[PDB]
Amino acid sequence: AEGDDPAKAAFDSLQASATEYIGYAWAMVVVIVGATIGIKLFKKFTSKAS
Repeated sequence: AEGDDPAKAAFDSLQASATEYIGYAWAMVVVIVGATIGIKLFKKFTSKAS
């Protein structure tokens, strides 16, 4: 029950990492995930869960 596609979630994914305009993860994906997963795994617990 969603006017914006039944799976807007994949829309952002399948479109993100695709090929044409590759949504916009082809690069920015590793850029931010670098910062998110960066300060994340790092300040998450001194490593993974310590």
